[PDB]
Amino acid sequence: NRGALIKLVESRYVRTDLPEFRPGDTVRVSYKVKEGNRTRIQDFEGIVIRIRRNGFNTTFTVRKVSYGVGVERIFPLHSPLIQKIDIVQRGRARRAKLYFIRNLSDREIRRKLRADRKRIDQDRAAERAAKEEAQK
Amino acid sequence: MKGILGVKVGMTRIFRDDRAVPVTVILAGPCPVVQRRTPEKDGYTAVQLGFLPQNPKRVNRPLKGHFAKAGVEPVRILREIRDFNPEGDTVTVEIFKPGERVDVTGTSKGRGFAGVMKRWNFAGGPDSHGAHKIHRHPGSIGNRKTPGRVYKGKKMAGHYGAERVTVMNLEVVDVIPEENLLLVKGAVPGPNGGLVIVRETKKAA
Amino acid sequence: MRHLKSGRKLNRHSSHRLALYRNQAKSLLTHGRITTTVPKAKELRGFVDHLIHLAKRGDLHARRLVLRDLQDVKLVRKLFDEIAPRYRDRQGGYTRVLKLAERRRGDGAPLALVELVE
Amino acid sequence: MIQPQTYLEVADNTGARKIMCIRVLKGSNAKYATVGDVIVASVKEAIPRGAVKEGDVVKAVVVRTKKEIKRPDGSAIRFDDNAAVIINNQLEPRGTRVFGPVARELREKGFMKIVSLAPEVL
Amino acid sequence: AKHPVPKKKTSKARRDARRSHHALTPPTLVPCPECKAMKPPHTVCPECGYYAGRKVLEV
RNA sequence: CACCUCGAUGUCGGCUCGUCGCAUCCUGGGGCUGAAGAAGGUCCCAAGGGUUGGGCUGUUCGCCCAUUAAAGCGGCACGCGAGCUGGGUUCAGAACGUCGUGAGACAGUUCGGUCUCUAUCCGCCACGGGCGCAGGAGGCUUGAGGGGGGCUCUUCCUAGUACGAGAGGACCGGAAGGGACGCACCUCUGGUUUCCCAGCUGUCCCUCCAGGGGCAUAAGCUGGGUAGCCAUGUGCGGAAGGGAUAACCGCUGAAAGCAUCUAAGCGGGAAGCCCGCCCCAAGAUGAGGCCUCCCACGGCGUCAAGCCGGUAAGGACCCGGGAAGACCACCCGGUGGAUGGGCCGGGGGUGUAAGCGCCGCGAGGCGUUGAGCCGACCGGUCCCAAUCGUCCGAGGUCUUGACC
RNA sequence: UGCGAAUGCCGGCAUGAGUAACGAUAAAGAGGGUGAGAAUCCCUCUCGCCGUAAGCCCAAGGGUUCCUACGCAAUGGUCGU
RNA sequence: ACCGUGAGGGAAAGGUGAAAAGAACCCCGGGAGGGGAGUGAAAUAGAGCCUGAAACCGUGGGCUUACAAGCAGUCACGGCC
Ligand SMILES: [Mg+2]
Ligand SMILES: [Mg+2]
Ligand SMILES: [Mg+2]
Ligand SMILES: [Mg+2]
Ligand SMILES: [Mg+2]
Ligand SMILES: [Mg+2]
Ligand SMILES: [Mg+2]
Ligand SMILES: [Mg+2]
Ligand SMILES: [Mg+2]
Ligand SMILES: [Mg+2]
Ligand SMILES: [Mg+2]
Ligand SMILES: [Mg+2]
Ligand SMILES: [Mg+2]
Ligand SMILES: [Mg+2]
Ligand SMILES: [Mg+2]
Ligand SMILES: [Mg+2]
Ligand SMILES: [Mg+2]
Ligand SMILES: [Mg+2]
Ligand SMILES: [Mg+2]
Ligand SMILES: [Mg+2]
Ligand SMILES: [Mg+2]
Ligand SMILES: [Mg+2]
Ligand SMILES: [Mg+2]
Ligand SMILES: [Mg+2]
Ligand SMILES: [Mg+2]
Ligand SMILES: [Mg+2]
Ligand SMILES: [Mg+2]
Ligand SMILES: [Mg+2]
Ligand SMILES: [Mg+2]
Ligand SMILES: [Mg+2]
Ligand SMILES: [Mg+2]
Ligand SMILES: [Mg+2]
Ligand SMILES: [Mg+2]
Ligand SMILES: [Mg+2]
Ligand SMILES: [Mg+2]
Ligand SMILES: [Mg+2]
Ligand SMILES: [Mg+2]
Ligand SMILES: [Mg+2]
Ligand SMILES: [Mg+2]
Ligand SMILES: [Mg+2]
Ligand SMILES: [Mg+2]
Ligand SMILES: [Mg+2]
Ligand SMILES: [Mg+2]
Ligand SMILES: [Mg+2]
Ligand SMILES: [Mg+2]
Ligand SMILES: [Mg+2]
Ligand SMILES: [Mg+2]
Ligand SMILES: [Mg+2]
Ligand SMILES: [Mg+2]
Ligand SMILES: [Mg+2]
Ligand SMILES: [Mg+2]
Ligand SMILES: [Mg+2]
Ligand SMILES: [Mg+2]
Ligand SMILES: [Mg+2]
Ligand SMILES: [Mg+2]
Ligand SMILES: [Mg+2]
Ligand SMILES: [Mg+2]
Ligand SMILES: [Mg+2]
Ligand SMILES: [Mg+2]
Ligand SMILES: [Mg+2]
Ligand SMILES: [Mg+2]
Ligand SMILES: [Mg+2]
Ligand SMILES: [Mg+2]
Ligand SMILES: [Mg+2]
Ligand SMILES: [Mg+2]
Ligand SMILES: [Mg+2]
Ligand SMILES: [Mg+2]
Ligand SMILES: [Mg+2]
Ligand SMILES: [Mg+2]
Ligand SMILES: [Mg+2]
Ligand SMILES: [Mg+2]
Ligand SMILES: [Mg+2]
Ligand SMILES: [Mg+2]
Ligand SMILES: [Mg+2]
Ligand SMILES: [Mg+2]
Ligand SMILES: [Mg+2]
Ligand SMILES: [Mg+2]
Ligand SMILES: [Mg+2]
Ligand SMILES: [Mg+2]
Ligand SMILES: [Mg+2]
Ligand SMILES: [Mg+2]
Ligand SMILES: [Mg+2]
Ligand SMILES: [Mg+2]
Ligand SMILES: [Mg+2]
Ligand SMILES: [Mg+2]
Ligand SMILES: [Mg+2]
Ligand SMILES: [Mg+2]
Ligand SMILES: [Mg+2]
Ligand SMILES: [Mg+2]
Ligand SMILES: [Mg+2]
Ligand SMILES: [Mg+2]
Ligand SMILES: [Mg+2]
Ligand SMILES: [Mg+2]
Ligand SMILES: [Mg+2]
Ligand SMILES: [Mg+2]
Ligand SMILES: [Mg+2]
Repeated sequence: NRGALIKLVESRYVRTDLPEFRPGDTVRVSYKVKEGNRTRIQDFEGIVIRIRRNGFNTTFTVRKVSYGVGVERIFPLHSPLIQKIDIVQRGRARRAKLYFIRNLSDREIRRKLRADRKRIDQDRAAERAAKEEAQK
Repeated sequence: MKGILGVKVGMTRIFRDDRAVPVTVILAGPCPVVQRRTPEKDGYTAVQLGFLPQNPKRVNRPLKGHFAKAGVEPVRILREIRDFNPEGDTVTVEIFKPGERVDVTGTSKGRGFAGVMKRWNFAGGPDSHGAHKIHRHPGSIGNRKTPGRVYKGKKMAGHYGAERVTVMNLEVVDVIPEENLLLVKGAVPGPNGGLVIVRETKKAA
Repeated sequence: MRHLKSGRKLNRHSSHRLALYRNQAKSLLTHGRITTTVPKAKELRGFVDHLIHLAKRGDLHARRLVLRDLQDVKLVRKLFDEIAPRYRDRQGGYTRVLKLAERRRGDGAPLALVELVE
Repeated sequence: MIQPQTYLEVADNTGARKIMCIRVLKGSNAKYATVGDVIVASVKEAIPRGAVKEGDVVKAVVVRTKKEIKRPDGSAIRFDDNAAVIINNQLEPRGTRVFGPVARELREKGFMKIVSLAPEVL
Repeated sequence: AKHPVPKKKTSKARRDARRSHHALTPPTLVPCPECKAMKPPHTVCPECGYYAGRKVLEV
């Protein structure tokens, strides 16, 4: 027995070091790349378009426009190749997956996605709190 | 030719060396050898194995406390590892080290009565133009007066799946003696929870 | 193949399969014991065990939820005030299903019994 | 995944705008071209006086695909269009200056001029 | 499709051998826990079915 | 030619599905070359596997585009219409050219024009029932014999070496990537997910409001979507190796003092053959073997086999079920029990319920609240149901040879 | 005046076979009643379908099908009270 | 009768017994049917009634058949009844 508990044992690859976010709010993920036997940390930053929750190997995809072409990247949420991920802004999604933005991509999405104050306000307030409460 | 019984647990991915490595973890528990075969009494060479210790006694009367290590007699004994003559009793997953290649026998998910096209990846009929109720159908099966019959291997629809299947040369990614786990990449046959037997490869041996 | 798939279609499309389970619930809760065919029965259990359990919750929300399927206000009172309490210390299994030895004559159907437990 | 009949955006300045795949050059029978694959194309829409004319049969390499590219590191990328760069038979760009992102798979397939000329490589 | 038709009237031998599986099985019955009569198992008896739960009353 | 078929053997082409032949298109092995190398030419061996996608035409064929290792040729009623098509041909309508005074007519053209749910036998794919396998049982397995499979390219190192004035450019040996095909799998990617959540319109309704139900498809529409089934997704396969051979290359060697691979011998030598791999497999009536069980009752048959009744090991039946499945089978349970259902925990999906408070004239907005709802996935728990039972099942044929 | 054949004629009975099918995919569930017997009849409740109709009225045509009592052999594509 | 708008077409279908003596009454059964009883020279003359053939269906018995393959017979030997 413990069919899932065994496969759930299987991960020493879970990682707690990355931030909370949901679809709709924009983030920036730094990712190890090769680029000809050298090594670089490339950043990729756009709206997170969706999140697939499987526990370990959940994955989340990020969309942005780059030099006049939309791009989506799909990252494994536990990937050993993610150095860090910063949330660069929060936004109010209204539904789980937003693919609908692909056929907007214009000003109409900054109207559809207006920033989520509740989670913004609780970020600052969480950052003031942890800042004040570490030192003294 | 080392081998051990197990059950397919489930799949996941492992991130080894900045690569994904999808893996199928099969649990191969301790395996209490209950018989040996000899060119003397038998005419070939193997071990009976035995697995999944359960039943209190459903075992009833024919049994072996003859080798007596059948203490806590196991549900499935599935046996031959063929030419395998191990160290002592009780083969473990210690048997395999990572980077070892292995073949895996198992029982393919049963599809029951399955069309040609999914049995045999036939083409089927067009979905339009003439059409008329042959979209999923096999076509001609033969010629005319000669031979005036149907070849003895002729691919047709019937029960497909739920059969013996051995996918070969799989890489052992990891082995976890602690919980008796083992990690191979990919193809291994059949449902989670089904029995699999796991042998050294035939690429070299 | 339709492997590890839960729940029966019983020779009727979805909306009729709903109406079936609802109309069996209203009837069972009403008479306390009912005779259907064995498979329609085995499949009624879950439908009402949940309907009952939500009455054990008692909250207005939980009522309104039961009111979606059972739809009749008076029955819901009888569910909430009369029936629900009897199970308060019963965790699960608020229904019994017992097979009858008589085959329905003229379609041949196996019959069973469905009653609220006690 | 590109196949014959597929239209492609032209990601360089040669003067082609749209090309349409006519063959994918991989094997005898390869079914689809992807990022880093060379195809043969007919030039469908082209800007006046270009290096390249409408109707020319040419070779292109595929720098972008609407169908996601999967990487070993477990991740994927996908772009908003399918795009190609028109190339000569020695297989280097016919243009100066490519436009928009290119897939990093190109480097690995040996196209170092185009990845270089590319504004962003993802 | 054209009209497949049987080519030969089948022998009495042959239909009767077709039917070699057609024979019935008697219903499987067990003696009633309380009452005298026979009942197919796992079924509430046509007379006084069970104990703990409330049987259909022939009582 | 006119032999079976005119009380009917459906006719081109396509499609589907192939199977065979080899006079071999490619790949493998070879000899000769007017074979420097690379690349060809020609002929020999070889049928294992492979043998592309388009434009045009009803086309076969052919021509052409773009590729390729190659874009083989034949046969199987010009394979295959109780498998499909119906563009062509090949009824009836209509027109053109042409022929005919005409009615009409044309391997001349044009547009149109009914392709028949139900498989008895053989054959083929699957799956069971019976009996047999001379004592009966529960396991486990040998493999006679079958089947599957069998392709190939680029690049790189060797080495810009050998060879060549140069340009070009090997053998052999090694490495890494592909294509297409196969088997499996669902972690990822990507689909479906008929009621898992949400939103929306019209109407009717419960109960006026709030909230909600029906219907708008066999989901009203829309946005998503677990398991499962899936390919676009992933893993793995072709081998290695062993043997015998083909053409061929040789050794030794006469007949024939020489010579000769051959007449006696022997060694090399193919993607082919036999093994090797994978799958089936003792109805292999030639019914195999191993482990373990139960036992050698009672009567009649005083006897060649038996018979009847309980029995024994064991099975069935019935029931709860199952990534097993058309039914049957197979597998797991059956209270000394976690088998299904319910409940609970988790996963997962939807995306912050209802109620209430506050802001706004209002539509609405905020908070409570990642809320509420929540199939299947991983578990837990005897609350509901797998209760109680019933039936069947050996007591072992003889001859013959070796043991206390 | 003699039958084995005439795709003979008339009748009977087989085979195919317990096979196809049981005639619109608007749809059913339960409780009670009746009766020798009930999925199929009666009554309640719930669910679904029609609503420029699948409701109502008239003309053709049909000719007792009308209402009621008693009744189930057959007719009813099953059953039938 | 039926079929055809019509002219018109156009069938099947005989037999208890000498005599109804046409089976009271009891039993099973809702009836149908049957078992007894009774009638009769006779009731497999019982009204679906003289005789009652054959194909066809069935029950019981004997011989036989699950490693044989065929126009089904025939010739021979052997077994069992
Ligand atoms: Mg667990
Ligand atoms: Mg299945
Ligand atoms: Mg297949
Ligand atoms: Mg298709
Ligand atoms: Mg169709
Ligand atoms: Mg034919
Ligand atoms: Mg033949
Ligand atoms: Mg199922
Ligand atoms: Mg049905
Ligand atoms: Mg509906
Ligand atoms: Mg290059
Ligand atoms: Mg048809
Ligand atoms: Mg058919
Ligand atoms: Mg002739
Ligand atoms: Mg003549
Ligand atoms: Mg003819
Ligand atoms: Mg004929
Ligand atoms: Mg004919
Ligand atoms: Mg040849
Ligand atoms: Mg060659
Ligand atoms: Mg050369
Ligand atoms: Mg040559
Ligand atoms: Mg060949
Ligand atoms: Mg065109
Ligand atoms: Mg055409
Ligand atoms: Mg031509
Ligand atoms: Mg071609
Ligand atoms: Mg051919
Ligand atoms: Mg010909
Ligand atoms: Mg032909
Ligand atoms: Mg046809
Ligand atoms: Mg035919
Ligand atoms: Mg035509
Ligand atoms: Mg005619
Ligand atoms: Mg004229
Ligand atoms: Mg003509
Ligand atoms: Mg003509
Ligand atoms: Mg027309
Ligand atoms: Mg037509
Ligand atoms: Mg035949
Ligand atoms: Mg059998
Ligand atoms: Mg063999
Ligand atoms: Mg073989
Ligand atoms: Mg070099
Ligand atoms: Mg999954
Ligand atoms: Mg998926
Ligand atoms: Mg899913
Ligand atoms: Mg009201
Ligand atoms: Mg309202
Ligand atoms: Mg309504
Ligand atoms: Mg509404
Ligand atoms: Mg309506
Ligand atoms: Mg509807
Ligand atoms: Mg989707
Ligand atoms: Mg030789
Ligand atoms: Mg010599
Ligand atoms: Mg000599
Ligand atoms: Mg010789
Ligand atoms: Mg040799
Ligand atoms: Mg090979
Ligand atoms: Mg086997
Ligand atoms: Mg055997
Ligand atoms: Mg045996
Ligand atoms: Mg089942
Ligand atoms: Mg069992
Ligand atoms: Mg349970
Ligand atoms: Mg969640
Ligand atoms: Mg809110
Ligand atoms: Mg106010
Ligand atoms: Mg939950
Ligand atoms: Mg417990
Ligand atoms: Mg019949
Ligand atoms: Mg049939
Ligand atoms: Mg059928
Ligand atoms: Mg049917
Ligand atoms: Mg009907
Ligand atoms: Mg109907
Ligand atoms: Mg209206
Ligand atoms: Mg009138
Ligand atoms: Mg009339
Ligand atoms: Mg009348
Ligand atoms: Mg009336
Ligand atoms: Mg009446
Ligand atoms: Mg009647
Ligand atoms: Mg009737
Ligand atoms: Mg008349
Ligand atoms: Mg008398
Ligand atoms: Mg009598
Ligand atoms: Mg007589
Ligand atoms: Mg008489
Ligand atoms: Mg007389
Ligand atoms: Mg008579
Ligand atoms: Mg008989
Ligand atoms: Mg034999
Ligand atoms: Mg025999
Ligand atoms: Mg035969």
